[PDB]
Amino acid sequence: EEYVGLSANQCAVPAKDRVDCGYPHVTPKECNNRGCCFDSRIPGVPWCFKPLQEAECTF
Repeated sequence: EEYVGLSANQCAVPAKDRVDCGYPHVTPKECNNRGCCFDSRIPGVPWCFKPLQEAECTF
């Protein structure tokens, strides 16, 4: 209800919540350019993953 991704909010997953966008040439710009979120923190997880299901209920 604002849309203004300035940080890695959308891409602020613990890695254990990655939906894996599934991309070949994923990068900190290309993966986020193709249409999704990128990450290189850990390979184990899907470097390129969907944007955390931004939500707010309580705490």
